[PDB]
Amino acid sequence: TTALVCDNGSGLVKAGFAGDDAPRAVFPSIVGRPRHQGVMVGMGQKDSYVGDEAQSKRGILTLKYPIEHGIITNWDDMEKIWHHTFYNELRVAPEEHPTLLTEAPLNPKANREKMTQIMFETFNVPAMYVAIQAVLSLYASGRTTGIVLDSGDGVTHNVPIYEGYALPHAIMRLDLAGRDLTDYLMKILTERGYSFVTTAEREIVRDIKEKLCYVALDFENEMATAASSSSLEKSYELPDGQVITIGNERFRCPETLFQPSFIGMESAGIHETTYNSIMKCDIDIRKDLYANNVLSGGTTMYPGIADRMQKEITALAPSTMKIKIIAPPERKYSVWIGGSILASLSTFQQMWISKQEYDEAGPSIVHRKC
Amino acid sequence: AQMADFGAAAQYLRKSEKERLEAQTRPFDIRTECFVPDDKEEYVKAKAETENGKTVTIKEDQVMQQNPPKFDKIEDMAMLTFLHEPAVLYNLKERYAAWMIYTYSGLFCVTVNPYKWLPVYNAEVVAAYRGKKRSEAPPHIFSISDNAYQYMLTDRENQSILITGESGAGKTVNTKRVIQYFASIAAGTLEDQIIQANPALEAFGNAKTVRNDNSSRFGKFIRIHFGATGKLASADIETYLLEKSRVIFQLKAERNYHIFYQILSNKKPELLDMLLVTNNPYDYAFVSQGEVSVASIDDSEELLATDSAFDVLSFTAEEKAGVYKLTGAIMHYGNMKFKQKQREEQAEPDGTEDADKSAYLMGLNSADLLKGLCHPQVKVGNEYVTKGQSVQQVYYSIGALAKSVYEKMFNWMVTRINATLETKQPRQYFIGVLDIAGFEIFDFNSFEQLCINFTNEKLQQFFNHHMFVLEQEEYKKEGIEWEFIDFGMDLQACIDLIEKPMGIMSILEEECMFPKASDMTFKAKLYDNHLGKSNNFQKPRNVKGKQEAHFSLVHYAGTVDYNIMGWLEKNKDPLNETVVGLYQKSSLKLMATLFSTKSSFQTVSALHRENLNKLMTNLKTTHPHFVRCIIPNERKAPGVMDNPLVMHQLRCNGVLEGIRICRKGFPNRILYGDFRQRYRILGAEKLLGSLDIDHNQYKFGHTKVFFKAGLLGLL
Ligand SMILES: Nc1ncnc2c1ncn2[C@@H]1O[C@H](COP(=O)(O)OP(=O)(O)O)[C@@H](O)[C@H]1O
Repeated sequence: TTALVCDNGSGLVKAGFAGDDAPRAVFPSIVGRPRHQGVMVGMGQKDSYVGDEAQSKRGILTLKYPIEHGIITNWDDMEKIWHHTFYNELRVAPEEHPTLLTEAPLNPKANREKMTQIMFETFNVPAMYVAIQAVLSLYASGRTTGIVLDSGDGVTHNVPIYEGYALPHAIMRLDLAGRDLTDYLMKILTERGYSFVTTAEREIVRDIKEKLCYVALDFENEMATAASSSSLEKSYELPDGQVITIGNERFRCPETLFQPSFIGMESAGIHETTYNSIMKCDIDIRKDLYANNVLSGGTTMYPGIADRMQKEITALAPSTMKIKIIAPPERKYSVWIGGSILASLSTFQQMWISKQEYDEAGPSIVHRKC
Repeated sequence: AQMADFGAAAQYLRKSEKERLEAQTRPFDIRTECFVPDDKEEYVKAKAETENGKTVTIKEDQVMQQNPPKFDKIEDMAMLTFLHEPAVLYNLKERYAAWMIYTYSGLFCVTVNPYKWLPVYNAEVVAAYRGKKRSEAPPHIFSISDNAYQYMLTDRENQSILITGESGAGKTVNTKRVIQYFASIAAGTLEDQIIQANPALEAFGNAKTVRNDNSSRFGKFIRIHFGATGKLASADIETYLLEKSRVIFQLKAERNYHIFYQILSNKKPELLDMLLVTNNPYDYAFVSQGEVSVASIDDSEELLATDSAFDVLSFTAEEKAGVYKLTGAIMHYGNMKFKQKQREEQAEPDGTEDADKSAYLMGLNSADLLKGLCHPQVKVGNEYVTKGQSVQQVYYSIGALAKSVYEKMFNWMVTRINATLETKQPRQYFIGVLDIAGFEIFDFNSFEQLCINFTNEKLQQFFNHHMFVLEQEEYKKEGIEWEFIDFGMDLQACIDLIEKPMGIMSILEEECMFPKASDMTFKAKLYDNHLGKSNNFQKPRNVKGKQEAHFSLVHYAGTVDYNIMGWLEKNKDPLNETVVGLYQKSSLKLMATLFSTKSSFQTVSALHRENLNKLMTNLKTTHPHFVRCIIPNERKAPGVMDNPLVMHQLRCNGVLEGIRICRKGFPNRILYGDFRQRYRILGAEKLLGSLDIDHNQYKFGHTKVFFKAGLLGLL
């Protein structure tokens, strides 16, 4: 019997079978409901659309995300998304498949406990497990020593690992990710005449961000070059014609990652949190943590983020250490790839939380033991 | 009388009543005639004080008694009273001296290569086995064949003839003669047809092993089908698990499949001018890892034979250049070179010459091939995404691609042979002749030896369970109320740690997946999971002066010492689906044929286990008959056999395993008349109710008395 890997994420649900090379079902984690009246009798109105079916009827729906910052805040919506994933996208029966869920570190225990209870009660899975996204990213990167910068859509975090031992006192978690960059782009576009207020228009802004934004190597002289010429201007076409052109917003949007004081945050950039997480570890392993900076997640996909990260950390770290930024072209699915690798291992089939153990212990087993 | 109708074969099947009756009456003492071990003959006859030309004194619980002269030349060794290894060895040797090359051992039909022409097949005079059961006619392979035929027509079951495959010669003639007997009884001929297609399967599936010069590295299952009522129909061959990891890597003192050196022998300049290949085998990394030439076979005449066998088949001019070009492309794969990108970890090609030649042969685009090897695509959801590949991963992909191309071409060749041998009306049943490589105990064992020994463990468990069933039926028929644990599974199922999902192969696959794994981590995991917990897994007794082994398994044919150095590199088989998509659209028609048919986890061990399950499932739906050919000596001298060689073969064949099995029940089974007559010297219950011997060493039922091994040796 095969196992299911269901890397949740706050902006994209990636599911599939343990052993495959890639997730089979990738769809936006969204639950939309019709706002408007409805007058055509006999249309066959549905209560609410999930996944990318709510992305195609985006005009008349109000889109909601049941995962805000890595924490599930609407549990019936999460149940709807899980049911969709299991039956309409994967087309399986969860009673016959162990499921490997995934999660970010340093978030409430009630999250894992409710995950376990929901699974074992309303899906009757034979077994389950809740891993950490960073360890799976390391599995997928093909190494056992490195500090992974996993930045998704709800949370950015660093987890330094050496020879297979996690250093939990150095795990740093930061609460700006793709969604906050989308909001900052939506707010920074109004200074050019374009106004996006609806959640559908938020998805449009997300696509603009994914298609045109990039990270500037040196921000100030790049800003000056943008101000001098118009060679950084590019045109995008909204889905009604009505093209728009953006200039320096292209690199002002992702710069929020390295200068989080743009959106009124007090924290440090991602480069400085990476360097601090390295400098929180023992002095004998940071030489190898420096040369294995593994990037993963969607928000780490901006063109030129590896060069800028390397330049920053090299300006921070001493002048002898070899700073290497590992940026695979498929780093958007590293968490899922590593999860399938982990769920395929023979030595792991002893780590599942079997339904019998749940019946014996209660929902509090998921973190007390596993 | 009942034997004089075999003509000139009578002297080679059964000795006359005169010579037998005068050989069953030799004066031999009970307690002063035994066997003692040795070093060069490994076992000798002796009279503790013992003498056979030299004197030796050994412990008084290591001498085994010779069988009495009443069991001197018995043709069914399950009927001896003292079942031990020297007894069986010397019974074989004694029957081979006074020329009688065939002997039964319980269920097997042991054959000895005579190296001397004997009229034991000569005319229909010796083909007069038509109906004579196993219990009546002399011990011939014709008895096995004719009983398979009779069973096929009486029970309407498919049958199988599992024959020895590890032996050098004597096996091919045995298969030829079984097929010939089947053609003769139920009579461009089928035998000549199956022999015509042989040089191609040789050139593509035969490799020079260290303990051979022409070794079949696959399992050939020749099935000859029979009509509704028993008329011979067409025959198709079905090939099973192929050692495809040989196309890449060869141990020292070995070669890969012959076709490479045959083509490369520069006997036909047209090929070496069309393949864009030179004539020096040391130029290509896939063919020259071991040795490039042997003096036991010339390559030019084998190449002519292969080309003429291709011409005999329906092969057209393009479907031969296709095969030759594919082999040349597999040759050019091995010497492609990739380098780490400057300051990065991505692989990029340095030198496109071999890429140019391989892409021009396979009918592809060189730039597209390179881009697909370096930057494979993957389907994530509904979109596509590129992927990163280090130099090691690119080399793994090239190796896996070469192996897949070679095995698909081999299967296509087998399909075309099956096609040119296919002509008849619908047919019901068949007789399969399974030929597969046997157990292997070398001085240096590796992954391939582990795979072959796993296959043979499966086959021997099959035979042991079959004998369990037959013994159960023969005990129930005679009403002998005696039940015992299953012979087959409850004895060898413990040595199948290899397959159970925590054993050797499962751990090997897990180590293939895990990051930064090596040989030392694999050894550590093996020891952590198996050392001390299972009694079959053991740490070897490494002696200073022999090859270094890492673990030892207790097989059915002894204990084998394996060396795990390099298993992770050989067990990986990651297929690149982008290059497969390039293959499916190649300009060369044969490549498109091969790859006409909502991946990075492929391993050699998993595919081997799947093919083994398939083969065992095919076999289990049949009724098996076993044949065991034996090489008596290495210098081809007829009549005399070397005892260490024959004993090694007799351990690996499974004969001594079956003897150990039969030595646990009641092997000595005698009728009531013969025992009431010969041992009347003072019905049978009363006569046996007077001796002091015992009570449980015998069992009575329905005109048959049973004896444990060693009670008819006291009498
Ligand atoms: N090419 C790209 N350039 C910049 N950002 C991208 C790109 N592709 C995706 N993203 C961002 O990545 C986010 C999705 O990342 P993902 O790893 O799926 O996070 P999660 O797992 O939490 O859903 C989206 O919000 C999107 O804005």
